Amino acid sequence: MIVLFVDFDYFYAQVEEVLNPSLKGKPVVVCVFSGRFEDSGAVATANYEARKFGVKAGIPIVEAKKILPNAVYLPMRKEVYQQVSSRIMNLLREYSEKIEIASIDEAYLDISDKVRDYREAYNLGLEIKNKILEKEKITVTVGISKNKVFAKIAADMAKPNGIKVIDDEEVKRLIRELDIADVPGIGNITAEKLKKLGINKLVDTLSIEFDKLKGMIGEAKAKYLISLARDEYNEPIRTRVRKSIGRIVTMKRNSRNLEEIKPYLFRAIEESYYKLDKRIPKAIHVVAVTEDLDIVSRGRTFPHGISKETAYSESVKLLQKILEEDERKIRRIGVRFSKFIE
DNA sequence: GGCTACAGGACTC
DNA sequence: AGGAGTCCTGTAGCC
Ligand SMILES: Nc1ccn([C@@H]2C[C@@H](O)[C@H](COP(=O)(O)OP(=O)(O)O)O2)c(=O)n1
Ligand SMILES: [Ca+2]
Ligand SMILES: [Ca+2]
Repeated sequence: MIVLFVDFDYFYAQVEEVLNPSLKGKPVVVCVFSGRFEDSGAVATANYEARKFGVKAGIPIVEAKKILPNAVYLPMRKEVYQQVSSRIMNLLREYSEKIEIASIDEAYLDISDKVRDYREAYNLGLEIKNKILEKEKITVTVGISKNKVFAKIAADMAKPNGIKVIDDEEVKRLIRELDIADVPGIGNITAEKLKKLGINKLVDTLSIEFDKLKGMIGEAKAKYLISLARDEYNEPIRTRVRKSIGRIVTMKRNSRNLEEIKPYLFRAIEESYYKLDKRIPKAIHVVAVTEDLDIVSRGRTFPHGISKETAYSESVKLLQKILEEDERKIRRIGVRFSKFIE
């Protein structure tokens, strides 16, 4: 298998750039304003000008404002970004039919059937960039290798506005010299559990006993890392089918009062049903973030599709069950729908 | 022992 | 300290 991965660079910021090029060269911070008070919320993304000075995704807008007060701060406009993304994804469809759209700004192409060797792939990646640069004036980063993981790793090493192939020898060099924390799916909690155990690099998972590693990180993550380390990871590029849709909103004040949480719950439901479109869910989950930022949720599956009016009703009962079974105040509340009708 | 549904955890961002 | 979505795991109810 040969896999080409494309990752759009600083995507939300770059779209804002394209809709207003006067922004180009200045630091740009796309934000999610929670609506508690002036500048409550977080940075969803920043362009590389802003990232130099430390303003990056996840930090609070307040923290960012300290560092770059003259930077342009823009509210997230996801609908816009999604339409730019859908257009870019169809351009990619012209270069392969086996396409896996992984997020709003990431896609894998199986380019076995389209390419013979890696240097031919690298020219294919130059074509794809320039097409996207011409058509949408969006820079992207391309990663090419033997599988999805190492193509993503390639693009991680090359962004922004980069191209890179990791050949079959490079893969073997990475197996034993890549900080295992740079492997997709290995976050901070799992990184630690690997150190607190011995494993700093992928090759190390072959020397530890399986049950010991399985004990720490779980069967699936152990099987995954092992398969990567043996160079036997080969998972297919397959079309991703959306499995759930939902909305969570931040309330202006924390609360355990049913009657003042309800309006936010109901808006989240109205917004979620719009977004559902023609999809009919058989399952609903109410999700709350407590004041100490812990996530609590209750859900029910139905032997039939959930009408909006049933959503309204079941959601209050599920919310009541949260209030009853968990004693902490609620800060954020929404819903999530799943198990769609086929 | 092994299957299915839930509620939480971890990760991608 | 926002918002969205996925896969995985421990537990319980049931063959
Ligand atoms: N915590 C984060 C991280 C990234 N993002 C958004 C969501 C995702 O679609 C987009 C991708 O990130 P971006 O292109 O800015 O940079 P990178 O590719 O993530 O380095 O940023 C977010 O909303 N929240
Ligand atoms: Ca990305
Ligand atoms: Ca990106």
